[PDB]
Amino acid sequence: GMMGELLSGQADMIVAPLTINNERAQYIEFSKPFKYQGLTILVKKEIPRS
Amino acid sequence: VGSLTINEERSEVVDFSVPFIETGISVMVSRSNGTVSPSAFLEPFSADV
Repeated sequence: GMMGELLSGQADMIVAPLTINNERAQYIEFSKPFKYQGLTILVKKEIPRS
Repeated sequence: VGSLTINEERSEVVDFSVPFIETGISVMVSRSNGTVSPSAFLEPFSADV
C-alpha cells in the first residue's frame, strides 16, 4: 500500500490521514499529531413508525 | 513524568515522548439561567398547518 510504496523508495513524505500505532512506528518515525480523534460506531437513524 | 505540557519551547529544549492524553485551553463559567422561547403555543404545530 502507501507505506509499502514509501518504504520501497517511491516517495519521501506522506500527507494523508494516517494514524499512529506500534507496528507502523517500529519502522518509520511519526511527528507530533496535528489533530486528535478516536474510533466509534456509525449506524442508521431508527425513526420509529409506531 | 506527570502533567507536564508540550509546547514549542519545552520541546525544543527537552525531548518529549508521544502524547497519552488530550489537553487544551477551555474557559469555565458559572451556570446562567435560561429563558423560555416566546410564542410557545405555536410549538406543537407548524405555520403551514
